[PDB]
Amino acid sequence: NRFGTIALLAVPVIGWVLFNILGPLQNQLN
Amino acid sequence: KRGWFDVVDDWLRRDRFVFVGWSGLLLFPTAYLALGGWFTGTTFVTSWYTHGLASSYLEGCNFLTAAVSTPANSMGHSLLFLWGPEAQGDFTRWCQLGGLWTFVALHGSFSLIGFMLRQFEIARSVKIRPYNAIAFSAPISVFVSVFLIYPLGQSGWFFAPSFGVAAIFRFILFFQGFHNWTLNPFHMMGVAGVLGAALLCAIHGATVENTLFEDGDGANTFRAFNPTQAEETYSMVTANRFWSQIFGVAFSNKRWLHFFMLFVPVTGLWMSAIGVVGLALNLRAYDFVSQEIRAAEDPEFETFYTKNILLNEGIRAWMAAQDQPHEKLVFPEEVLPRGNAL
Amino acid sequence: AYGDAARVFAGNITNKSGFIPYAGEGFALLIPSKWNPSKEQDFPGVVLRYE
Amino acid sequence: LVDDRLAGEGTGKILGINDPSLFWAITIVFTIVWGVFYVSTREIDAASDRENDDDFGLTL
Amino acid sequence: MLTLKIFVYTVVTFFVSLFIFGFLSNDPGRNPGQ
Amino acid sequence: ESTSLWARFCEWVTSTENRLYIGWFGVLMIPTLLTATSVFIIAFIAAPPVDIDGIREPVSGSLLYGNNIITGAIIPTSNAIGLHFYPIWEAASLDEWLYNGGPYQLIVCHFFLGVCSYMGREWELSFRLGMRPWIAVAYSAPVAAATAVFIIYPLGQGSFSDGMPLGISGTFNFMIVFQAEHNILMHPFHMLGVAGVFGGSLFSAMHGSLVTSSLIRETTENESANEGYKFGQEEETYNIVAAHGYFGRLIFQYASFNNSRSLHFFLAAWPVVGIWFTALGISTMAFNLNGFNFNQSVVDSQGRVINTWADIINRANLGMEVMHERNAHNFPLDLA
Amino acid sequence: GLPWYRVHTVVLNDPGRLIAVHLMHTSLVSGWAGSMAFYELAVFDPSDPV
Amino acid sequence: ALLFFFGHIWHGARTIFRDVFAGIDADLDEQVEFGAFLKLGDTSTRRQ
Amino acid sequence: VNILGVIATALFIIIPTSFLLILYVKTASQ
Amino acid sequence: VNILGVIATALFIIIPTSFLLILYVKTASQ
Amino acid sequence: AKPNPNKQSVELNRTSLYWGLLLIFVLAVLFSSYIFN
Amino acid sequence: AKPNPNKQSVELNRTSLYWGLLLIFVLAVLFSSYIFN
Amino acid sequence: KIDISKQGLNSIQNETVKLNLMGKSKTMESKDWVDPQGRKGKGYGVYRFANKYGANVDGYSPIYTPDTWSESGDSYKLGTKGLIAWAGLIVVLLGVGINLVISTSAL
Amino acid sequence: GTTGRIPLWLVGTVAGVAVIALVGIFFYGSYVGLGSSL
Amino acid sequence: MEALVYTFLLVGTLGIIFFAIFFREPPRIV
Amino acid sequence: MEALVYTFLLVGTLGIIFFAIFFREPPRIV
Amino acid sequence: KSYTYPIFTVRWLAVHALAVPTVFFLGAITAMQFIQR
Amino acid sequence: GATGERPFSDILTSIRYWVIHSITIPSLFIAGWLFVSTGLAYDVFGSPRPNEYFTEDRQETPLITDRFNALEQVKKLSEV
Ligand code: CLA
Ligand code: CLA
Ligand code: CLA
Ligand SMILES: CCCCCCCCCCCCCCCCCC(=O)OC[C@H](CO[C@@H]1O[C@H](CO)[C@H](O)[C@H](O)[C@H]1O)OC(=O)CCCCCCCCCCCCCCCCC
Ligand SMILES: CCCCCCCCCCCCCCCC(=O)OC[C@H](COP(=O)(O)OC[C@@H](O)CO)OC(=O)CCCCCCCCCCCCCCC
Ligand SMILES: CCCCCCCCCCCCCCCCCC(=O)OC[C@H](COP(=O)(O)O)OC(=O)CCCCCCCCCCCCCCCCC
Ligand SMILES: CCCCCCCCCCCCCCCCCC(=O)OC[C@H](COP(=O)(O)O)OC(=O)CCCCCCCCCCCCCCCCC
Ligand SMILES: CC1=C(/C=C/C(C)=C/C=C/C(C)=C/C=C/C=C(C)/C=C/C=C(C)/C=C/C2=C(C)CCCC2(C)C)C(C)(C)CCC1
Ligand SMILES: CC1=C(/C=C/C(C)=C/C=C/C(C)=C/C=C/C=C(C)/C=C/C=C(C)/C=C/C2=C(C)CCCC2(C)C)C(C)(C)CCC1
Ligand SMILES: CC1=C(/C=C/C(C)=C/C=C/C(C)=C/C=C/C=C(C)/C=C/C=C(C)/C=C/C2=C(C)CCCC2(C)C)C(C)(C)CCC1
Ligand code: OEX
Ligand SMILES: [Fe+2]
Repeated sequence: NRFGTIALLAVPVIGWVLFNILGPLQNQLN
Repeated sequence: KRGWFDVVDDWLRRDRFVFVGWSGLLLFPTAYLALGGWFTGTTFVTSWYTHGLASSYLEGCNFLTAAVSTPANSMGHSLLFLWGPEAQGDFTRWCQLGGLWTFVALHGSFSLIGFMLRQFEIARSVKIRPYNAIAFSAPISVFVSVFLIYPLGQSGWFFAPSFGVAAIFRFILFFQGFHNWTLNPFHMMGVAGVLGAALLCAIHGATVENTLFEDGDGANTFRAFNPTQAEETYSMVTANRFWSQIFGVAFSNKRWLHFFMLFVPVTGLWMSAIGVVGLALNLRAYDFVSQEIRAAEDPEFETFYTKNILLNEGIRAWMAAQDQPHEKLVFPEEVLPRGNAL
Repeated sequence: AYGDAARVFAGNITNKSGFIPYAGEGFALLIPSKWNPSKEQDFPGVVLRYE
Repeated sequence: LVDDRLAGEGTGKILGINDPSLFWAITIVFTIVWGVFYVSTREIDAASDRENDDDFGLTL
Repeated sequence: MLTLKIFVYTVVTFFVSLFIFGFLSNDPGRNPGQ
Repeated sequence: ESTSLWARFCEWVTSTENRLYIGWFGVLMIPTLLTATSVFIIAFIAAPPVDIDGIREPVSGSLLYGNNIITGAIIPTSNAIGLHFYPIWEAASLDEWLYNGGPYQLIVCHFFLGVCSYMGREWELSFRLGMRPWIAVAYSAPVAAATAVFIIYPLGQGSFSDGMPLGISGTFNFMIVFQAEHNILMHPFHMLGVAGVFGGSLFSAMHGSLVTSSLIRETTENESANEGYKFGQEEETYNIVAAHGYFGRLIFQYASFNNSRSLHFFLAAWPVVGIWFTALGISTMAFNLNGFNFNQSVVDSQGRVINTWADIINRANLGMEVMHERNAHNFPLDLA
Repeated sequence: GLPWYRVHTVVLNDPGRLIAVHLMHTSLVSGWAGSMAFYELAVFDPSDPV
Repeated sequence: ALLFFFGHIWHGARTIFRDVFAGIDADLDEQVEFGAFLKLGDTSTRRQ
Repeated sequence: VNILGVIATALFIIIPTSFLLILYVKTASQ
Repeated sequence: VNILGVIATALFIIIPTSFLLILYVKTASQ
Repeated sequence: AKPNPNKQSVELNRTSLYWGLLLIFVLAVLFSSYIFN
Repeated sequence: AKPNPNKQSVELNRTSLYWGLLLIFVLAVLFSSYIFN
Repeated sequence: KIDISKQGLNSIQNETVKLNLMGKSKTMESKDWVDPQGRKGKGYGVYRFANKYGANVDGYSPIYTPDTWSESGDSYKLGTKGLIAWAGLIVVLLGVGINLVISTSAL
Repeated sequence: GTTGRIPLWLVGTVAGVAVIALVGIFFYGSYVGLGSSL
Repeated sequence: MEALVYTFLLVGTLGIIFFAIFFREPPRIV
Repeated sequence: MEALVYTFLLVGTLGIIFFAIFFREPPRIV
Repeated sequence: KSYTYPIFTVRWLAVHALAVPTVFFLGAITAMQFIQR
Repeated sequence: GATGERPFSDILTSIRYWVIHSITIPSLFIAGWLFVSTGLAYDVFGSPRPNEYFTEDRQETPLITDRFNALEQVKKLSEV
């Protein structure tokens, strides 16, 4: 559970980064 | 480029901010793992069960006193794999047994190999000569002889240097007390090489910076240069005359100057490496037999060498009990050598 | 594993008297905390030694 | 006492002079060198092709 | 011993006076600048 | 045309046509250095034993008295004298002068004056030749180091006997006793000096290898490239752009030096600052301001002491402390 | 002329003289072996092998 | 063994870098320009 | 003191010195 | 047997030999 | 048969002679002190 | 001033080298046997 | 050999900083220019061979070229709504972090 | 949406203040707590 | 006996230094 | 110790003889 | 002209592999300062 | 010139960059703080807490004597 707390903390960071960078990343991929 | 090798070589040897190359596959993983192992060992892993000390920030040590410690002397020269017959796959007990030191050392040696290979590859890609790659042989020899050959000729990895500041200081003091390392001619050549290299660096920088040419109107002389220019930026004739009238001898060949600059520290480090290789088998230039015999027969003969011998004796006697817990040396206070009132 | 949290933001020191009590076979005394046990028996009848 | 010595160390004399002969030596040598310099300092100045006015010297 | 002291004093004052009166003899003007 | 005796003497002294420049600083430099050299050679070859600790225990340091080059030295002045001036004319006889350690003081004083005059003469020739006068500033770092080990440390410790002997084994003894008493290895200034020398060697090798790797082809394979360089030539003999490209692909582009002047200034500045700081550290430790003391710093919950590499170093220091002078101490504290 | 550290490069492209210099080296090594054996035999004491 | 490791390094470097044993080419600036070619040292990939 | 050090020192001083002198005299004559 | 004969013999062999070798190598080069 | 086409002449200048002499004598100093014992 | 007009170059051929070596070695044989005593 | 206009230093607002980055200074090429200490100029300028080699070292390898900067990045695409969402998220995360730090410690 | 950039000198000032504060915290923790000798 | 060797070595080194300083090959500007 | 010196002297003399015989400067008719 | 650059490159991975653990370890070390013995 | 990547000066002065990285760096800092404070650091790497240096069984420093039974020996020495 101690590692689960850190993973749950890290989840919204990944969500926010994906929300802010998905567009240009998809543009670069093509 | 159609073959697998050709396309892989096209991607690997690409023009990039960080050059990867074919040697990157060996350099980057091993170097990253060695750096990470050192940082993890200094931050979290302790040294209580293998040395009897505390060597981590978690236990209350600063940058100077934190280190990655060597295994216990019972382990001998075991390579101490994570899957070996000692740790047996347990990560926590592998860290407790001292397996991070061998991890760091074994990955660091291959990282050094990969770095020399990278130097060779980059030199060949740019079509120049591999003298920078040749110059790395001295650091590699020093690392090989100090961290591998010396422990391989001793009881075990326990007598290897530990990756830390105060640990290296203890290693140096141990080498003084037990081996009389200061009295080794090879170490004397190494010291001469290092100090001469520092002298050459300082003197060349000052001489070049103080014989410049007037290529601008500003007091800031760093802006009167262009790397693609043809003419030299300083007066070799003036430098040569100055150093001929001041010192007596001076350089008249830039190529010879810079080759000497390369040559001095490399030779010094190689000589020190040979000395440590010899010391690995306890083949130490420890004493002068004529001086010992004369001092024994005549109770009035004294030199600085005898005083150094007494100092080494004191160092050994007072450090032995804690530096080597495996010997289980219990020394009564009345057998330790001591001076008057001190 | 253990599960014990680190004593972060703890304002109390566990021991600060500088002494560690000792309970022996028919005697008791306060041993200084900075001292360590010893294995020397210099006098007859030694049952405890700290240095 | 068994022998003899100057016995002057750790005393605090002016310029270390315990005998007037040292003062005479210092003064004579200094005066000789000063006189030799004083005779020639006029000729030395003239090598700059300038007069020793209020604007003389190395200035910036 | 006093003779040695006198001789050394004479030598030292000779060399120091040479130094002083040489650096007083228009030294800044002895340069190749124009 | 010079006519006066003084004018001719000044012209000869400040002449740039001499094989070795004399100058006005050389007037002071030459006799002091010659005196120190003569006394050093004569004492190193045939000097009697010197009572260094003032406890009537003479120490031999001469070749004629059973020593080799590694063991021979010049024993510092007696501890009884202290910081007192001990010239040759303050002794009852030369036999007494040689027994107390006069030559050490003589050589030390003359050497200090000589090195100061040497730095001054470096400036002087730089001025006479039309150069920029900072090679003398570079020399100030070794000058300060020599002053610290020969003058300032005896000044702060109250005796010339705590000075560095003029020998090899004497130097090692000085280092060991210095470590036992001041913990020099833990001093940040000594760490900076070690970084200075190690970086100086690193950068000297790096620069030499990079320059040797970019030589332009002007010879054949049966002769050296040094024959490819001609003295007094105007064109540069190596490719700065090629060397910069190699280094910038070795680490990354903005880590190498594209400016030769800036690179050479960095080469000059690194070891000089390192040696300045290490000399300052020695001088500071002269007045008993030792290095970091992390002894019994890590303590567990019940108050017991957990040892560390610093504590192992402390054990070694205790070992080499109780033996640095066996019979020179009557009281428990070495306050000097 | 050639530097003192490049003298032996004359036999790089000469197979016959390469064989010659290798033969000279082998002769020197064999001579050392024989002479060392003789010298050790002249000073060995086989009286007590215990 | 240590001295012969150095010898191996030296002789391998000399045999691979044999054409530049006397020195580098007189004009070697276009190939050592940062970001001039896609591939390092390849003149057939001039872009970026 | 090893009395065999005198011959070793003499040989080490002389043989390389003679080699260097041969080379230099030949070069200076040429 | 005089142990000082070894150094004398070595010097007498080597020094004239080196002198002759210097002269001959110079002449052959010339 | 025909003269060897791989003929080269060695050389050594005064600077190299001085460097070699200095190296020989310094090594002699150090290791003679250590070998006399 | 001007170069010395008394400049000469020494020489020694292989026959002289062989004769000198033979003389040196024969003298060494005889007088070494006599000096070792 | 070097074209100063193609070195990507044309998008700098400050004229003095722009001249500094190219290694150029119009003041110093004047024959009557005098620096702070009082030394006359010889007309060389910042670099003597500026015409022969095109430019200086500063104009050869600049480390600040606004021309090569991406056209995007000077404006946030997500606009004000993105900034409001970021403010809400950072406030929430700061509160959660301080709560976790306080709870896991010994008060 | 939001035109404009952040000053590089402002970025450098904030980063320097942050690292200085970190080093100060490290020194304070060296003077109290674990490894403080008391 | 060894003191003579030490003094000879030091004197030879000093003589080599003197000769290197005062009998050097003079640089010539091309 | 001296036997080695005697044998070395004799062997050196024989080697000099061999070299003089088989590596002589060949006479040339003018 | 318009300049378009990729977001994820080799330099991105090289920077982040050293930046992320550095910040994690710095946070851990900062937490370590407030532990009481 | 440039090897084909966005300049560091351009990236570091971007609202997008400082909006993304106003979360990641503090998140990592808090993650490290929680890793230390929750006792995970002691358990993962086996470091002794201040109260676990000496047990009631042995009051001296640990010593490992067997190479092949080292795992069991260090398990016994670490017993609380
Ligand atoms: C990039 C190269 C690289 C290299 C050279 C090394 C080198 C080393 N590692 Mg490191 N390591 C790396 C990357 C690398 N590592 C990576 C990416 C990780 C993941 C984090 C690790 C994690 C790691 C751990 C956990 C340990 C090491 C340790 C060691 C040693 C391993 C000893 C061993 O027996 O190897 C294996 C032996 C070989 C000879 C392998 C080569 C066999 C060839 C390829 C034949 C293939 C044939 C086979 C039958 C068929 C397979 C093909 C099929 C399955 C597809 C060695 C010094 C050990 C250590 O340092 O102990 C102190 C150890 O504990 N490494
Ligand atoms: C220390 C670094 C080092 C360096 C920089 C070089 C450099 C070079 N080598 Mg040398 N070499 C070395 C050590 C080194 N060598 C060692 C230790 C050996 C074994 C005797 C050799 C044997 C060797 C041969 C036989 C040849 C060269 C040649 C060469 C040249 C280029 C070819 C090369 O890259 O080989 C590759 C060199 C490597 C060291 C990289 C391989 C990395 C190994 C395989 C790591 C794998 C990890 C390991 C399996 C993990 C588990 C082990 C664990 C259980 C302990 C170049 C001069 C070649 C040449 O061109 O000569 C003219 C050639 O013919 N080398
Ligand atoms: C396996 C044998 C071996 C062989 C055949 C070669 C062959 C060669 N070497 Mg290499 N070399 C080797 C090992 C070897 N090397 C080792 C181990 C090293 C590291 C020390 C080097 C380092 C090296 C360098 C640095 C150079 C060469 C060069 C050369 C070439 C010319 C050498 C020269 O003329 O010397 C002539 C030598 C002398 C006039 C006197 C040297 C005397 C030495 C200092 C000590 C006396 C030696 C003693 C009597 C015998 C040694 C005992 C034995 C156990 C080694 C030649 C192709 C040269 C080159 O590349 O040319 C282009 C060159 O510059 N080599
Ligand atoms: C002050 C004028 C300066 C003019 C310019 C001088 C330029 C430099 C010239 C060379 C100087 C160095 C060499 C000097 C050698 C002769 C001196 C000598 O050996 O004396 C050595 C002698 C020792 O005298 C001893 O005395 C004993 C009794 O006390 C016994 O009699 C001994 O026999 C006797 O030898 O000391 C003196 O002569 C005293 C000198 C006092 C000088 C005071 C100067 C005051 C004004 C300056 C103040 C600042 C000075 C610097 C301080 C900071 C330094 C870091
Ligand atoms: C009043 C003066 C005050 C200071 C006096 C200084 C005296 C010392 C001068 C030493 C010169 C010796 C140079 C030899 C070799 C020589 O001839 O040098 C001359 C050499 C010539 O260089 P070139 O450019 O002409 O060489 C061209 C190439 O083709 C060479 O192959 O220049 C140097 O290498 C300078 C480095 C000297 C480094 C010497 C450091 C000191 C040596 C160690 C001393 C030991 C003492 C032991 C005592 C027991
Ligand atoms: C402990 C002392 C015991 C007594 C002495 C033992 C023997 C010591 C060495 C004796 C020979 C010394 C050199 C002889 C040749 C000198 C030639 C010369 O200078 O001008 C002629 C020579 C005449 O040519 P010219 O001027 O063109 O007519 O002048 C030159 O400039 C020739 C070029 C070579 C210069 C010297 C080369 C190196 C010589 C050896 C250096 C090391 C010496 C070590 C010993 C020093 C003394 C202790
Ligand atoms: C007992 C101990 C044995 C081991 C120690 C041996 C010590 C001596 C080592 C040197 C041995 C001989 C080296 C010869 C060097 C020149 C090479 C050569 O001859 O090339 C042929 C050479 C071939 O070269 P080419 O002319 O270019 O074809 O033929 C010549 O004619 C070259 C001119 C020189 C001829 C020889 C001159 C005199 C040499 C010294 C004679 C005495 C040597 C020592 C004898 C006793 C040995 C124990
Ligand atoms: C062990 C191991 C591993 C690995 C890991 C890793 C890879 C890690 C990493 C890690 C890391 C990668 C870490 C890092 C860290 C860092 C740090 C901790 C830093 C710090 C810093 C500082 C403290 C700084 C300071 C300063 C300042 C502030 C000022 C100026 C100077 C200087 C810069 C010094 C694995 C799992 C694979 C496997 C098993 C084993
Ligand atoms: C002709 C002939 C013959 C004869 C032969 C002979 C008799 C031979 C001999 C040979 C010999 C008898 C040889 C020898 C050799 C030797 C050698 C080759 C040696 C070497 C050495 C070395 C090289 C050393 C070194 C070193 C040193 C010095 C010191 C320490 C270090 C070292 C080890 C490095 C007969 C009749 C049989 C047959 C027919 C032909
Ligand atoms: C940008 C930059 C940087 C920097 C950094 C830093 C970290 C800085 C800081 C800065 C600062 C941080 C500053 C400050 C200042 C302050 C001041 C100047 C203050 C003043 C005050 C006063 C004057 C006061 C007064 C008073 C009194 C006395 C009484 C009461 C009232 C009052 C409070 C008012 C670096 C190096 C990274 C790099 C380059 C760039
Ligand atoms: O004299 Mn030389 O070292 Ca100056 O501390 Mn006290 O005194 Mn003695 O002991 Mn430690
Ligand atoms: Fe340079």
